[PDB]
Amino acid sequence: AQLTQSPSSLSASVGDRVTITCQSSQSVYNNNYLSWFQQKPGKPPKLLIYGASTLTSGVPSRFSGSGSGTDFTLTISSLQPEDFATYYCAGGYSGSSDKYAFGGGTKVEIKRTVAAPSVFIFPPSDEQLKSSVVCLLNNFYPREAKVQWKVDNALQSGNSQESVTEQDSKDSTYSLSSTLTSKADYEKHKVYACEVTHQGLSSP
Amino acid sequence: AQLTQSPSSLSASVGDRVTITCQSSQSVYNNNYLSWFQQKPGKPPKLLIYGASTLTSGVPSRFSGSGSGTDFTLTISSLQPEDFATYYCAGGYSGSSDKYAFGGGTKVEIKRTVAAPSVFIFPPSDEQLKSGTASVVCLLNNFYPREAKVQWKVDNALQSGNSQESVTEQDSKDSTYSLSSTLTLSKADYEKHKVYACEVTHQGLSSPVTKSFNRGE
Amino acid sequence: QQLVESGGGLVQPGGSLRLSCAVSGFSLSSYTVNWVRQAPGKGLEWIGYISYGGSAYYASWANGRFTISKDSAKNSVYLQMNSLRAEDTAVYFCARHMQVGGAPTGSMAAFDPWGPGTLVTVSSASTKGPSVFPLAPTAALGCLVKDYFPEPVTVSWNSGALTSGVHTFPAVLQSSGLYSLSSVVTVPSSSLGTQTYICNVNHKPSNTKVDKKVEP
Amino acid sequence: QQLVESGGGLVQPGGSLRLSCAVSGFSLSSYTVNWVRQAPGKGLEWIGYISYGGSAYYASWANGRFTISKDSAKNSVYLQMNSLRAEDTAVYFCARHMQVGGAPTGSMAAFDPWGPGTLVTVSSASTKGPSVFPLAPTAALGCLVKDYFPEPVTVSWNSGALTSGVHTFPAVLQSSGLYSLSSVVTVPSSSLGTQTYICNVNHKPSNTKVDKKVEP
Amino acid sequence: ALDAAYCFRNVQDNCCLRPLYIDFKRDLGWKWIHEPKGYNANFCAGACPYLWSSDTQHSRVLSLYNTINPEASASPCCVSQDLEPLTILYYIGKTPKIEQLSNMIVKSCKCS
Amino acid sequence: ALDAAYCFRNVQDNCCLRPLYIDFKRDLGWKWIHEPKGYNANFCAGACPYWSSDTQHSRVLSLYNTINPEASASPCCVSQDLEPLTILYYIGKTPKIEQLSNMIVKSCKCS
Repeated sequence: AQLTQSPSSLSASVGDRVTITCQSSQSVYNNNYLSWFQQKPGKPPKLLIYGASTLTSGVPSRFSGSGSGTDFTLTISSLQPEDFATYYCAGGYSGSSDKYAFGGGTKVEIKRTVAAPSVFIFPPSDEQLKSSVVCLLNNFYPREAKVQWKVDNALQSGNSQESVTEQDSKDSTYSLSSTLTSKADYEKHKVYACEVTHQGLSSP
Repeated sequence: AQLTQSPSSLSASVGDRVTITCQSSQSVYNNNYLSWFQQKPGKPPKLLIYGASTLTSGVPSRFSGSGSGTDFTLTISSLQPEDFATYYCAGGYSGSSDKYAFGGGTKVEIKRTVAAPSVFIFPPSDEQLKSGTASVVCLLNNFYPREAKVQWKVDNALQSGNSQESVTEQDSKDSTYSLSSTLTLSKADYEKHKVYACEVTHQGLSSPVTKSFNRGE
Repeated sequence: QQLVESGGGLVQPGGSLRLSCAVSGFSLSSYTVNWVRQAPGKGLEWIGYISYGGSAYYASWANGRFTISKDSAKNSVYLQMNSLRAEDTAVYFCARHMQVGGAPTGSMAAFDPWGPGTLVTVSSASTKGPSVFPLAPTAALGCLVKDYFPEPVTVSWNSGALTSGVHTFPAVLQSSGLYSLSSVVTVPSSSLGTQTYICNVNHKPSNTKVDKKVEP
Repeated sequence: QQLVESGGGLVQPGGSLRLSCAVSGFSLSSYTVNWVRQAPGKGLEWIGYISYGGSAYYASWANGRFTISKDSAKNSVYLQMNSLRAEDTAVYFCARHMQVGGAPTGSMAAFDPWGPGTLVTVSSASTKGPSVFPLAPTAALGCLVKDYFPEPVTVSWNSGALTSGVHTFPAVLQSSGLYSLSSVVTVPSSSLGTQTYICNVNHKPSNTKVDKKVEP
Repeated sequence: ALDAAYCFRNVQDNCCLRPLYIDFKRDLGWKWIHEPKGYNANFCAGACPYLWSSDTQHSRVLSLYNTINPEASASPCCVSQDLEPLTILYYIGKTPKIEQLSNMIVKSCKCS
Repeated sequence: ALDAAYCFRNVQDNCCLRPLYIDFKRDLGWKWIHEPKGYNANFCAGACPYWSSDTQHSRVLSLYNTINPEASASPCCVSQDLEPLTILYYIGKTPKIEQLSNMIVKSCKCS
């Protein structure tokens, strides 16, 4: 027995109401052995709702479980900034294998008034040189940005590494970082600058 | 529950009879639960005798065990160079812990006519020179007894604290040894010196034997 | 009521590993314990449980690769996996059942409490360790933690006593085969120098604990 | 009637190891299987066993740090040790009781067959592969395996065709904390050029398999 | 003795009687019972250390043997000893009828 | 039925009877039996997978563990039917001969 979750990803606004549907290939024992879990990144799953509809004490009422047999939904009522998370359903079964089974997850991302990245250039230490410079965009929305480096007025599609935060639980803002690392070519070059094509900002 | 076998070490001549003893802190279960095993280096032990006296298939009639209660003996009527090995004894016991136990060992080494070492001396290869360090190897091949002195001399001057030796376990067939003395130097300190000599003193040599070379063949 | 996982690290492809959940506030003869894993950036996956009554059941895809066991005197439950393929790189949690077993009413597929997770890296590979170079200057600064293996690596900032503006980035797998990350902090444009802005990276699979001073 | 232990190798103190012993040619429900271990250069010590009837007994000093167990369906016997120590560095042997158990006559403290053993090193040091250098000139030659940890290395000559006249020395621990070893061979003054000679060295822990070729 | 009288009030990890309730309909599919909807079958589980539970002559001799002989045989595990029937009520038509199922309740455990 | 006839024929790793002879003086310290000197006592041992359904309880548990998501006990290979053994002793200078009950195990069950 497997069980499928919809939708895989979704974005909504503070105050809005969201529905996630779990759906079981095979009936779950007693028709109500289905639970729902919150998972923040880098944490264990929190338990929201057991028995398809009961709410864990101290878990807030804006979460509600409905459904039975094979179709279940979780409903978040007044979406919060601290409700960004990935959301999983577990179900219990009969048989001598796969007594329990999770769903694929649903990442819920909060929608935000478009915001401006605070951009920062950082040059290397006299620590690493005796054997790399970074561009950092801080506290912005939406997530998507395009970064192009320059050293002595040459772009280069060579330092293909960037990484971005996970939505902050109070602002739903972000933070991207792009890497400029082989000291061979670095030694001569002198002027280092960054320019970022975002939307919350008029021109790069 | 502990076993103690004497002696610890032993050398004897081909054809001689040798006997080993095991001593038990308490009686073994049914007064005859004691085996003997023979281990040659790097291989697992080989059970020879069980039930204190019963021999096993594959095992010459030269070995024989006897004894009972707490006092046991293993006996090789007529030693042979294949027999170089550590011989262990094993006992079984009552109690709810320490069901079996091994004694400490008896290393048996074979004695033979002396034989002078064939000495060779290898210089550091081209590969290693292309790094930090260099290694000079002196090889004494096929010799008895283990007593042998190896001294390095560079431009005739004697070295100390920068070499190390390792010697092979006795040969199962001829009962000889082999030693390898490796001297370790820094490529810089290697270059400064010209004559690299390995001086071997062994009792099968009337006078010491020197083998040497010069960097750049 | 707590569950602390341990036993985890890097392991050679094809080898074996045994992890141990240390259970504290409850008795293992009333509560089942489950093992669920999740690959990096993937969903959770129920591998199986050891029940209050001593029965172990497994997911259908386990195929006898995993064995779950318990000891109530030792207060622990064990997940023993052998023949580790690359796939099985993941975080592993032990999760308790919410309710005692054998009661007229069940647990309703509910797991509670959970364990923090322990990462398990299946790879040939070779433990390395992170170098730590600063990134110096309301303004902001950062530390860069470069070339280490395997995951993961902590970063605090001034003895973890500063918790504002910190954004420890996801780790990224360089072209070499190692990992690197950065962590930056916004801070008032003034008083840098009056306060001592310090980051305390800490890798564990190599027992590294750098405390890299960062100033102008 | 054959046993092969596996799962040995490098693990640091306090950690846990599970060694396994694959059995074949006899049934784990008829024969009691023991674990014997040997410190480098010291005598054999009996850890304990798992009996034909399924009962685990240990030696006094194990103090519950080792659990010996079996799985008859997977054909194997397990010895797992927690919180490992340096004095636990040893070759670990899988030794079978000689006779089937329960009959009027027992095994009489006899063990046979035995397994090749597998080396367990406990240390904080990191696996380094070996540098392989040529020892080149009836005359002799060989190979210098240098700088490697932990043990062992397998040095064979020309795929094991050349066997008579070889001496693989015991490894020596250098002051650097790595080991060194040489292996040598004696050949006719005719053969140099008639045949060529190359050593196959194999340092399993770094999966280093080298074939070097000797020459004047 | 390893009965409900002792094991359900006291916390123990050694071999004891363990509570277990079995709903006929949902936990067995035994739709043919009208009453009761389920029942307390229980089970036996936990460790068997030194002198915890005696069994027959044979258990005593096995444990003595296992101590006195170097090659111990089998080690004991936790099982039922005293079972008890359960009377259930079903219907043919509107007609009630009573059957006593034997050995349905575990009332005590042992080590064997 | 896991009795002496089935289990000895085919040495199985699943639950079974298993032969174990026992000498009174040598293995239990019972010096007072004049005769016999030992006897095949036997024991029960082997894997029990998901049940020997002799007694309705073990059936109920076997099934419960299938249909319920949270299974209960696991089975275990244990003695089932025990038969006495006839001894002989003379602590009293005259021949005695009792039957010693529950000394041999003749069958085994998973339970």
